[PDB]
Amino acid sequence: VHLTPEEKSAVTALWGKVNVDEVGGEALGRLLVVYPWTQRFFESFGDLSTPDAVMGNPKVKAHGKKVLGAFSDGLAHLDNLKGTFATLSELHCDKLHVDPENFRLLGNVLVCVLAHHFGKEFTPPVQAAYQKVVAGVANALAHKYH
Amino acid sequence: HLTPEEKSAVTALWGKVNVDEVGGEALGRLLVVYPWTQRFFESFGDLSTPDAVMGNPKVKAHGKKVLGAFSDGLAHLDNLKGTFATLSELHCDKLHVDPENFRLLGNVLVCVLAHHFGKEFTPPVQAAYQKVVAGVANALAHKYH
Amino acid sequence: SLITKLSQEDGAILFPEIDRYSDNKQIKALTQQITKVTVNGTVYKDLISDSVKDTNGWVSNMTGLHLGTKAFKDGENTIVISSKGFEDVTITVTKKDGQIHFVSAKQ
Amino acid sequence: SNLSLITKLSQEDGAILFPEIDRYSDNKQIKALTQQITKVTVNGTVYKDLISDSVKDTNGWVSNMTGLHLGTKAFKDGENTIVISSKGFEDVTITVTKKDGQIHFVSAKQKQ
Amino acid sequence: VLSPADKTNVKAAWGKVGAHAGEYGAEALERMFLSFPTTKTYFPHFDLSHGSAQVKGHGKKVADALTNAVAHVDDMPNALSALSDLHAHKLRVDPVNFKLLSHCLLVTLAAHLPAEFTPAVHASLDKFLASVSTVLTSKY
Amino acid sequence: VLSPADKTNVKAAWGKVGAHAGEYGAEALERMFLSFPTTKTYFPHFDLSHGSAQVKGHGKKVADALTNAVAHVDDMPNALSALSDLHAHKLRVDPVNFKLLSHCLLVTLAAHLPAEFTPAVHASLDKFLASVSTVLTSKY
Ligand code: HEM
Ligand code: HEM
Ligand code: HEM
Ligand code: HEM
Repeated sequence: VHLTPEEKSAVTALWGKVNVDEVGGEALGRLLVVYPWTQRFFESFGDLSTPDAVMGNPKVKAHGKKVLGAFSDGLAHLDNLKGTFATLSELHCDKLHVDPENFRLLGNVLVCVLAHHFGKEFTPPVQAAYQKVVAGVANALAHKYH
Repeated sequence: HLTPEEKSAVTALWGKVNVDEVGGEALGRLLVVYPWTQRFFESFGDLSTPDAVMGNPKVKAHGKKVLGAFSDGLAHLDNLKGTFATLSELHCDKLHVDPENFRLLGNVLVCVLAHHFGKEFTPPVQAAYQKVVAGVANALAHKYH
Repeated sequence: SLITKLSQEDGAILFPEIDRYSDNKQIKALTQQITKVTVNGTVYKDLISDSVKDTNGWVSNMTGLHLGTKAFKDGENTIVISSKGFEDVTITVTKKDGQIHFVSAKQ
Repeated sequence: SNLSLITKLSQEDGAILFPEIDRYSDNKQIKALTQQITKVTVNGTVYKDLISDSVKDTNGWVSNMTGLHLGTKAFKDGENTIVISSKGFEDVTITVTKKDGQIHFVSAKQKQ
Repeated sequence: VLSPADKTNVKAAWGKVGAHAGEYGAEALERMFLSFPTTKTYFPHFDLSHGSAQVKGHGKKVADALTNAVAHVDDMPNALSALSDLHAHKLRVDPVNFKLLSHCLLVTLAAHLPAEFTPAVHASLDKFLASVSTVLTSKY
Repeated sequence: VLSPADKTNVKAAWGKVGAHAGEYGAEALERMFLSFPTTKTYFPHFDLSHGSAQVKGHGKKVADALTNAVAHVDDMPNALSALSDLHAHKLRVDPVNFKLLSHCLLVTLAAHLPAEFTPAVHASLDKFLASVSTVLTSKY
């Protein structure tokens, strides 16, 4: 995945406004509510039976912070996503057995959360740059499958 | 990656493949089973029925080009990305084919092999061929990213 | 004015502008619809994806039109390309001391 | 000058339909002409492209998967003249007759 | 497939769109053409630049088709039958593209409905757009 | 959407299976576990070795549910309603896995029906297996 200088600038300007303690939890929580089969992987998290149980779950909030931190890591190394995510790819592919289609779904839920938070600021060109980012992160996480 | 036993099973079955027909059969079945793929082959003429597709000379000739590229992949299993780099750029930049269709063509090829070989196409032989066709699909999607 | 040059390969020549994936829809359709290729009167066979080295054969692929040099002779050589629903394209090339040069293309 | 491609119409509530004016036609010339329509007039009255709204009893037109729909607001008893303009195409003149609530296809013409 | 709660959510959220339907459809198409450029090959006869009348008109066609599907949520395969014939038989749209436009429609709704796009409403709208896509890919 | 020709093809091909339904269901499951090993995680307490009685047992239940779906091809959502509830609510099977089993069922049919697996029959069986998958993933 390669971003133009104008795309890289737009991505970094929006990301500086992201609340790192909430956005990851919101994206993970929405993934668990919108695609309920993903709950199969987070059974140790306890109650995920309703959208309130999911969105208020402390383990969902804390895990979503780890996930958002890995997305931030990717944003700082856009030209070497495969290397940056090598250990995480080994974890998700060899140990957890997450189908790589779910990486694409999480990336798209994150894009919906950014659109929801930023509204009109999340313009079609800003979204196009974020789509390259989330596809690159998903492809780097799926690398140990191939 | 393929184990030595998987690599051996793949090569033994592939040597029995009729290179003039199997590619046409796989392309023809892709056009019949997933008809939206016909959007890319309007220059091939009549594809209105399964008989017009399977009997079309351009479908048969194109299948030979496709099977030849799969054979090239089989000879370079450790460097599929490099082997398919120019084909990957072509399919993206010139043909605009969504990479999901590469997975569909690989699966149709697996069905053609099962159909021709029957009982010989065992579950372990198929598992080795699934690694090959997923590796070819991933190499052809590489220059999209 | 669309065919203006050629390249030399092992026992074959290549016309890059005769491109079946051209951005010019007329060049793309003409190459896709090729029905006959003749070199000095000799009919060439479409080899589909096989090598054209030292053959009376042609292949149209992503790098252009590859023609074998089996029917090539010293001096003026005439290549005629026929395409369904298009006027014939005549390519004139010269061969001297193992080198093949582009002379002209007409239609 | 006679247009052999437009030969009939169907009647709808407060509208007429030309199914052969097809933006998805297998004939590339019909498809391009329908796609590039810039002006529709009925008895001199300029019609508005309603995009996807109903043309029932309007001075409006819509080109969709069933053909070219024209509202019958500007239609009068006797001979009616429809003029269709399309970018890079010669104007298409359609003649229809209206009598006792019924609209009949008379002819379609275009230069070249 | 779509539960009574999903139908309530879709009707309430799509009712907030109202007169902005064409505007949101045009915005979703622009998001799709910029994020997934291969989708532009389906509109070779279009001026695809920002604010083009053709993209604006097509966006209104798409949003009105969706408003009609919301009104016929109890019998969507019948209401969308002719439209699904067109997309499969004439346009030959690859089924993957329906997921791309559905995602761009959801992004547009999330950007314009900050006070209503809850996790349950998001899930209902996702189910609705997937149901429309299922009908629109059923005629292959 | 399954045309009269598709229904004829599915009934003729599935009718050739006959008494081999359990055997072919077990073979399709074995093809799936070997080709797509992540699918094994859905059966943690199963003996998944070659020729295991648990795999044979499960293969016959899968094959019989497919035989029932062929008999109720005109009203499949109703016939597979309880099975849709189990896979989505209790087992939480990821919808991508239905494409994997459908592919392995097609590969098994191709391997056992040399004369019957023509391109048209292949397309009919693909449409049938996709319709079963759609029904089985409808209760999310
Ligand atoms: C593409 C986006 C993703 C990113 C960046 C990501 C990142 C992470 C990170 C940073 C961890 C912690 C690793 C550690 O403990 O060292 C993790 C764990 C995990 N991930 Fe992901 N992940 C992604 C997608 C997914 C998806 C889609 C699923 C499942 C549907 C998933 C399921 C898990 C599970 C089950 C764990 C372990 C949680 C635990 O036991 O606490 N991941 N991921
Ligand atoms: C993964 C498997 C695939 C392989 C190995 C493959 C291989 C090839 C090869 C060898 C060529 C000829 C390139 C040249 O002219 O030099 C080609 C062309 C082409 N491919 Fe593929 N291809 C694959 C999948 C697909 C799929 C799935 C589609 C579409 C649905 C597609 C559509 C085309 C088209 C439209 C052409 C050009 C045909 C023409 O103009 O004659 N390919 N491919
Ligand atoms: C939510 C899904 C969709 C809806 C509701 C929708 C709706 C529509 C409508 C209402 C029309 C006009 C039909 C007519 O003329 O009667 C149309 C046309 C068309 N659609 Fe779709 N569509 C959808 C998805 C797609 C996708 C995914 C693509 C491709 C990326 C696509 C490509 C087209 C094209 C090429 C046309 C013809 C445009 C023209 O010639 O003006 N559609 N669509
Ligand atoms: C063609 C599609 C499928 C059909 C017709 C089918 C059919 C069935 C049937 C009839 C049962 C047994 C019902 C019962 O006795 O309670 C069952 C159970 C089950 N299915 Fe499926 N199934 C399909 C796809 C899948 C897929 C794709 C997976 C996952 C990879 C899966 C995983 C399971 C599991 C884990 C059980 C429970 C096994 C047990 O512990 O007894 N199924 N299925």
